[PDB]
Amino acid sequence: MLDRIASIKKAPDEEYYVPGHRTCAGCGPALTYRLVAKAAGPNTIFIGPTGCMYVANTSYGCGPWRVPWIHAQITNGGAVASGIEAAYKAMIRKKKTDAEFPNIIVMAGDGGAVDIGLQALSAMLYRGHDVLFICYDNESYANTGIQTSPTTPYGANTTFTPPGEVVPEGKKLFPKDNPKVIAHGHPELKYVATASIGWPVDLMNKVRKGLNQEGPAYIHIHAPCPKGWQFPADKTIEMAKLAVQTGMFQLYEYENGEYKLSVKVDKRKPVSEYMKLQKRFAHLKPEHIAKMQAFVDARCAEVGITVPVVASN
Amino acid sequence: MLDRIASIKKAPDEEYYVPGHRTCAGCGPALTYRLVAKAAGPNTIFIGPTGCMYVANTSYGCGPWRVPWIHAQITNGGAVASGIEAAYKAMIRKKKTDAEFPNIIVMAGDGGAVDIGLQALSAMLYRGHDVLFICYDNESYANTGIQTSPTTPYGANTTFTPPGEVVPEGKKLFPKDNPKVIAHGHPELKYVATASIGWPVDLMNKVRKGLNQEGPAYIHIHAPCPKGWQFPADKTIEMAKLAVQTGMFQLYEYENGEYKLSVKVDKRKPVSEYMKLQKRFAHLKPEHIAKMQAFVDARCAEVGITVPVVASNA
Amino acid sequence: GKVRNISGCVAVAHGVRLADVDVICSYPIRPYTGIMSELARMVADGELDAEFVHGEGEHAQLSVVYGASAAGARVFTGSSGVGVTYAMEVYSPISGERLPVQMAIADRTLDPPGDFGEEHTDAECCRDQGWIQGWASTPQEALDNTLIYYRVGEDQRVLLPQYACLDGYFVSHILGPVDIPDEAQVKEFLPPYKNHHVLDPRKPQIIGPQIEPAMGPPLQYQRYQAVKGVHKVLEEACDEFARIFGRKYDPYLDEYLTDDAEVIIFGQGAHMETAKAVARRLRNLGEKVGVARLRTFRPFPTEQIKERLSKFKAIGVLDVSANFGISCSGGVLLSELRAALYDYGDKVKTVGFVAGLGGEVVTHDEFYRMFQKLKEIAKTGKVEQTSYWIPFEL
Amino acid sequence: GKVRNISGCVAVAHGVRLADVDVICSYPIRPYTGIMSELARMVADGELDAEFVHGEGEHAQLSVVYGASAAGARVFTGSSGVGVTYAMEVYSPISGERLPVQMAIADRTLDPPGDFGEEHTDAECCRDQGWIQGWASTPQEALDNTLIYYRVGEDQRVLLPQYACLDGYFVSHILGPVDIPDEAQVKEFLPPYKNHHVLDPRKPQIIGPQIEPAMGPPLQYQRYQAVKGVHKVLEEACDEFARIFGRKYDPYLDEYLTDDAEVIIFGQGAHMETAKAVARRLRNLGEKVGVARLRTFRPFPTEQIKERLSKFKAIGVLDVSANFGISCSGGVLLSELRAALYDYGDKVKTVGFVAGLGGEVVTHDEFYRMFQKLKEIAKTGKVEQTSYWIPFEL
Amino acid sequence: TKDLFAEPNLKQITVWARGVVMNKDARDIVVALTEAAAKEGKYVQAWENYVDLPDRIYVPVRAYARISSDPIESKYIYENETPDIVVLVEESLIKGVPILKGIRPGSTLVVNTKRSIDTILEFLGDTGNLAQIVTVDANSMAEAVMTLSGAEGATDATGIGAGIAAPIAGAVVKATGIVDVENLAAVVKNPAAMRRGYAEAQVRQLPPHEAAVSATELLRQMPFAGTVPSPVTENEGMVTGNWRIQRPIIDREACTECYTCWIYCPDSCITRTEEGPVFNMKYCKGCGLCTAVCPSGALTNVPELDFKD
Amino acid sequence: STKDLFAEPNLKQITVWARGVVMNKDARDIVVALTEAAAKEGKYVQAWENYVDLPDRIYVPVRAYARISSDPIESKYIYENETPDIVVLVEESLIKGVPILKGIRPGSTLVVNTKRSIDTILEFLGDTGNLAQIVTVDANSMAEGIAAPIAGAVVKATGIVDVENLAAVVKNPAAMRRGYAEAQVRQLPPHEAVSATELLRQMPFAGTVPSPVTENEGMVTGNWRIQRPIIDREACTECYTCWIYCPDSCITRTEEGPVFNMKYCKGCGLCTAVCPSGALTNVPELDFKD
Ligand SMILES: Cc1ncc(C[n+]2c(C(=O)O)sc(CCOP(=O)(O)OP(=O)([O-])O)c2C)c(N)n1
Ligand SMILES: [Mg+2]
Ligand SMILES: [Mg+2]
Ligand SMILES: [Mg+2]
Ligand code: NA
Repeated sequence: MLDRIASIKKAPDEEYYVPGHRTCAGCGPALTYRLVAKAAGPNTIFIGPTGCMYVANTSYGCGPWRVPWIHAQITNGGAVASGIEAAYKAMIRKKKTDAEFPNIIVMAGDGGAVDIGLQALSAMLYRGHDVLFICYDNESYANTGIQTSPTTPYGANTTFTPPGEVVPEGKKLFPKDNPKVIAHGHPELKYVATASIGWPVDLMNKVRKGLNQEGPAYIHIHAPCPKGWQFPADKTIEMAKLAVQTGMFQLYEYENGEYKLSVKVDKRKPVSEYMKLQKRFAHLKPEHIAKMQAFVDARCAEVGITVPVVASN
Repeated sequence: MLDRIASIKKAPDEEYYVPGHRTCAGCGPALTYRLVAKAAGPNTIFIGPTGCMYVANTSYGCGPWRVPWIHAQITNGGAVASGIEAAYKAMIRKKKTDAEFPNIIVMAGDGGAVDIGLQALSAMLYRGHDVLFICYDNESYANTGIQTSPTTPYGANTTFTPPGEVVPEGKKLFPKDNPKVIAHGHPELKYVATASIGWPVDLMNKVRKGLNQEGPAYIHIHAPCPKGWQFPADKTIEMAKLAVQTGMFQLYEYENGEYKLSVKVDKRKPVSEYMKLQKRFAHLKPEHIAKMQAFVDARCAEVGITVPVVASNA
Repeated sequence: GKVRNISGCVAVAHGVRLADVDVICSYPIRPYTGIMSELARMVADGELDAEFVHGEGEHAQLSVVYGASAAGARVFTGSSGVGVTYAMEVYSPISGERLPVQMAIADRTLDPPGDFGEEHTDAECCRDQGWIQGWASTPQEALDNTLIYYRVGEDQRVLLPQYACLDGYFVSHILGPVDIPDEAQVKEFLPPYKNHHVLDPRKPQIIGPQIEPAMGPPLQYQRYQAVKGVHKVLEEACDEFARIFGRKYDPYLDEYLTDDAEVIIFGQGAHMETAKAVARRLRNLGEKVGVARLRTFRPFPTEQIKERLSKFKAIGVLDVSANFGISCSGGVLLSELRAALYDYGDKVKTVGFVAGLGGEVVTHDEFYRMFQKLKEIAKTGKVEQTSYWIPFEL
Repeated sequence: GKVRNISGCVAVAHGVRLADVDVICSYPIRPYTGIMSELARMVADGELDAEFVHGEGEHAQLSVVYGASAAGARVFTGSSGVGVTYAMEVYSPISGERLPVQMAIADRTLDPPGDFGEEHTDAECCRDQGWIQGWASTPQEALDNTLIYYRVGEDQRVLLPQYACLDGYFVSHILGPVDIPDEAQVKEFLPPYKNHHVLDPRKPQIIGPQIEPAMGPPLQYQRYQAVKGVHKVLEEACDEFARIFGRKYDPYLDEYLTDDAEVIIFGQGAHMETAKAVARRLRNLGEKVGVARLRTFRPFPTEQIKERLSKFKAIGVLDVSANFGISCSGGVLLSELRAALYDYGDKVKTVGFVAGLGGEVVTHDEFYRMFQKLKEIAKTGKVEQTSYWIPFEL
Repeated sequence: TKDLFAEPNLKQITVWARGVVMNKDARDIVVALTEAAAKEGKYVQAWENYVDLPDRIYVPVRAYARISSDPIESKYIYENETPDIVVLVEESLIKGVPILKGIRPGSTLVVNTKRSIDTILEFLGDTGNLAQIVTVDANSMAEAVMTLSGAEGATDATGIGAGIAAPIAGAVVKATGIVDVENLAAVVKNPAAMRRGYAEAQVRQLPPHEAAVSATELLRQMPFAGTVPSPVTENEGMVTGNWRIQRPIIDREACTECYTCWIYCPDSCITRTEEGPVFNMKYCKGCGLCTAVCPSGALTNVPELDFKD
Repeated sequence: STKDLFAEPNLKQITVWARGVVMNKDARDIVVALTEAAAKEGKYVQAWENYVDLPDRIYVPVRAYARISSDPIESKYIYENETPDIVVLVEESLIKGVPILKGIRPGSTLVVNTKRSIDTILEFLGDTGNLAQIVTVDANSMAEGIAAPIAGAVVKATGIVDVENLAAVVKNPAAMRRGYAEAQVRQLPPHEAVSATELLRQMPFAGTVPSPVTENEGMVTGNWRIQRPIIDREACTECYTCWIYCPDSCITRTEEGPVFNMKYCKGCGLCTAVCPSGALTNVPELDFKD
């Protein structure tokens, strides 16, 4: 069993995601991978559906994982992990390997988890494989040059949703909420949580709680992208914290039909205090910001964040 | 604006799904198609992802729909529908057609809605197309010869889950509950409901209510399969009713985070009263039945069905 | 061993059972479904111990066994028709990662519209993927190819996936006599699967990194070399299969009455057995006709065909497929046979016959008409059009 | 019209803009992504009124434009690499339902070698599907083919989908001079899309009913005949395009210095332009070398090739692709050119060159080594091996 | 070229049945006699009509037999075109179904029925080259077995010949002697039932009797892309009245005109009229759903061969 | 071989190095300015971004390229300029750890945007090989974008195009001319400076590689730095907030507090930005020799 981590000072020293990878300076998903790898430990197999955390990390002909890792299509992350799990189950049962049963972890991008990889994720949960499926959400198809995905917020500028006089907000669609999509209707699902690199001990503990379950788990991790969102490389953690503080991202665990909120404070900041720091929102007018606020308010109510919205200054 | 149907007496006489199709005697999905077509009327385009209600209905080189219909892959019903919707919107806006905006309806089997068609369904809801997506649920891959799908109940015999000494229950897995899967996290989704051919007026009213929404809707319809479930052809409606009375299938509307139950029941029959009438469950032992009962109890509690479970005299 | 009257579906399932496969991923589509129904029974009855994974579709099936193969399991899956094309994306990753996945293909005409009848079109769409590929024409051969392809594909000189193809309905459903091998024979023939890479935390590897631009051509050429090495390993496998099981297969061409034949029909699969029966009857009329059935489609036996088939006056190539827009307007076999026999193009007349479209039977009478056309070509030395679509054109 | 220095991506987008496409479905994969980025801007800025649908993947992209084309919309989509194979299932339903979908393909290798550069392998996987298909070698041609394929594909005699292909990076990114047509020109060249069936409640049709095997051959033959009629319509479109736009394309072959060439290199796409530059240099040295660039890949110009290219001593065929296991071990073009020229196989020597794997440049030097191999073959009249994988073997 | 490819020593058996409820037994008859003949060194092939798949409840389906002393050269075919033995697992199949198409001189018709030989002949009309008619009350001797196993070429977990297939096949051997009754006994799960079939089976010799579409027309008939116009009132491409083993009969004096029957018919075969519900016998499949939901007893099911029409 | 056969004698190759994402327009606007000014003189030109460097990452050294010739360009398809005549650096730190002088032809000119002396720069460079000139320009002050002043310094030292022609194409001519006259130009003593079979043998089975143990030497990222984190341990409480937020695992906990791995550190500044004690400071990378 993987133990709860009490604090940063009591966090593990060992790194299983080592220096050396072609990820942006300040890359949120890179930090996500580091913390997940730290939490998972050495008895772990990683599955990498195509995206930044595959391409950026293996450029070129190498990699930063101390543990085994395999490339998956962006379409089949859940299915590839299903097969690795089935193999280990069968090989161990049929006495054809003396290897121990490993942690099996999918590191899908938001594209590979909520859009083009969803069907394979849902099926893996349906079949009940002992696998942890992670979405590292940078809110676009990032490696292809930043294009709208279903987790891309309303009003965000991407190369597929540029603002213009016909479509002033750039993106008119509000995002799909994947952790809630898969949290219902899958009887074998043992654990669902949202995490954020802003809260790194909380993140690692959620990963360990997911791995500790005998059956499938889904963790959706917010991972700000300074390239794609257009903010300075040293503001990635501030952005992550503000996402949660404004309710743009909700942090929780969902179990037995109930939401356990991970960060509980007496107020919520207005979304503008988050959006104005990112040039992906630079084009938006007050009426657009108001639509975002109303949406976020509804999202917070859904998980039971009922504190008032209060400007910082 | 499609109107409320008060009763069988006040139901539309018009049929838009006509006699003549190579569906089984007593086919529940066929009746589903008939009732959906009747509720929708003539200003309707159907999309048929591969499955019985495609193959059985068009065998061979023909079909029973009075309205337009097109074949879809089982993988892409939701995406084909998205295209038709997008095309009509663009053609009308760019003034290249004088056609009115039609009802656009996918008729997907459980495979083509919950398993291999789920991704395209979820994306259609995400994009917010003005489309009604229906799942007709016969709880297997039926046209291929009755194979397990995610909606196949725990313990059901199919050719992919035969009972044997290594797997006594036949199917070890409990089913995915698709209406709850897609009901959350899709902001554009206007309406979600479950229905059953056992309650045809309720069914038709939900179809119309779904169509009346300006945006996507999902209706999951229970459609007993005498061939697949192995019960007599003249028992299809009794099976439908018993599914609801035992809570094996729940009838409701899910709107704004709330379940509104469609049929009042004062007592819930034990699931064995339903399962004993179908040979797909004949291999099951008492302990297996008890597991089914516990699952159904949890499913019922989930939607606010709190009545007691009471064995019948019958 | 025991002889039973079984479908090609059940024959394949026995081959899989005998190979003691570790992971199977299922999904239904006529006409291959029966393979997975029998395997599912075998698992539930304890005749085979394997993970039997309910795939959500064919893309997933191929993806599941990709993952399982990388973890060291011997794997099996299969499909038909549009199932083959739905899984298209995954075939190249499997080949390129040198994972010896075996996929059974019971052929079925591609949509549209829905049609359960067979064409080889579906599996032929996969001809570039870097896989071993061939058509069984009987249930016996369907079983036997299952074993042979695991042997060849899993050989550490090869490590390539294989498409074990068999005609839809004609081989998959129609019952035929099959000699089922016993466990001792298979154990002597088929070593346990061992790759050069595997996912194992005790010996950690990074499988499929983004390679640098300059390394593209060497990675492609490396796999090309592996592909070019298959034939030698297949020849050895057929030799061992003869010794162990008592059935001797030609690695490339199943020839019938070709020694003294003036004209032959070349093609693959069940319909070639019909061709043999027609040839035998025409021989009674005095016609020197013959048949060459292609056993191995990939990698194509170019030089073997050039050497063994260049002695005929005319070759009619049957393509039971709709390879639209292809050079010479026959099917794929006509193009590739002509490419192989190119040096002899002035002397060896070739023409293509497209038949069996949509699963229609290629009748004795249709083969009669093909042979009659080849006789004329042999006499005249003229090919007037390079292909005939039967029964509309011939 | 206005002459601008633009990428192939942007050139394709102007073609789509000028065709006034009604439904577009997007998804990202390098290097075709820029096409959709420019279209998204064009829609946002009001330069094009079209429904811009965010597909959840390539399979969905093709499925969306299938639906829209059946509802009477002119439609556009596109992809690259494994996006092309992921959408494979849908290609045959589109063709068989006679929906003139246009799909741009900017070539990207399959996985592996992955995301860097181009091979023609991705698009060539689609060569059986019953589509019009060809490679633009310049941004100008990329735009022009967009318009030409819409006109030919949507012609009521044809009604077939088209793959408008262009080399990844070398056409998709590298800037080139493009004469952008004006609206009046395109309106004279391209009539509005009208199919023989459409989804419309006022005139209800059942599109794609299931058929029995006996119905299979008539319907397959019906599509075959549609395919065989494309060339005539394409000739008419190329004549009209010359008249209206002032640019005259050969419908089949872009020949350069073939008048008295003794050897040529035959191939398609952007690397052929490099071949031309090498040919001219060798010509100044007195070498009688030439180049024939294939403009139309599907339906294959079998007879046009037989007629126009049978006058050479040797033809070297360039395949910028990895078609594994294929007859003669080059690529697809080598097999289909040989099948076409089969009657002349004793006189016209042929050899395949595989190069530009994984997006590598086919360099001037490599082409020099190609022409020098042909020179040798021409003098001795003999071919030693049917293919050379460059630069490992030549 | 039919004569060049003639197989003089080959006999063709065509077995007709009702889909789903009798498909397993039809297959077993077909599997039984080939397993029996193969014990006598004959060449055999058993298959189910693939075009009839998937089977639907009550649709006429077929299974076939080819047994041969000389190797079979007509294996890769879909159906027997010229049957020597026609078997009907269900009796109503003598109505609206081409069960005697192409039969060869000296042929035998075996019928699973409790009705007289005369009565069956009353329905058949001209029996052409049929030489023997045989009736066997198989439903008295065994049950019609239904299983999800044995489908689509898969092995049958219930084995062969436990049900009505055994006595039926027994009657075939009595009719034709195509195999030895002992070899049939060895390959069935219910030799007793088979033996009663073999023992109890009435045979009659019929009175003395004296005895295609081109490729161009086939293509000419195929519309653009296979697309067809939506029907207006009925789909004549699939007329399903001949699926009936029974039909719904209404007593209109008892009818309440509640129209419960009307709303539940899967085949749209009921119409509301001022005379009451009207039942469309062109398409009605006799599923009995209308009869099962009727609250008044107005509706009953009656066997199809209780009717001349 | 065919060296002279396909040679392009009249072609000049320009390579512009920049920091990914943040300066990839500075780089492009430079190659566009020089080529638009050359196409003014009647030359044949090409300007493009290095496809090999895509997708660009924040602070990774990326390249934009220019080809200028009096003859038609026949090397259009070639991804990269292999033999640059003019190497241009948009950010000064790029003189450290980056192969900016690879393939340089004799007579070449290195242009750097910096305030530092030429002598200091030369210390970082070391063996400049075929380099003829070394040019410094304080374009940063002149933009106070920097493309025009840097372009001015390029012209002044090389004369590849004319001053007025560049003036007609730059967005700020003033900042262009300023630095055209202020660029400190200095001439050096310009001394002199893998088979497919080998490539094949280098490619592992299926491209699979072993997992690393402590570091990924395949992608050393120290040379991404514009700045590095400097600690004041008198302020540091050893809370290890910096440690847990580094996306590149460049911090190690020790008895003496956090240690920073300069072999891999990218100078993203996150550690500096998360420090509760303010014990970290970002400091320009060229201020350090190692
Ligand atoms: C079937 C398919 N379609 C597209 C791609 C291209 N592609 C990439 C490639 O070819 O390298 S990286 C990428 C982005 C995926 O976005 P997401 O899953 O959100 O991760 P991230 O890149 O971390 O944002 C996409 C989309 C593909 N590989 N396969
Ligand atoms: Mg992403
Ligand atoms: Mg179903
Ligand atoms: Mg609506
Ligand atoms: Na676990």
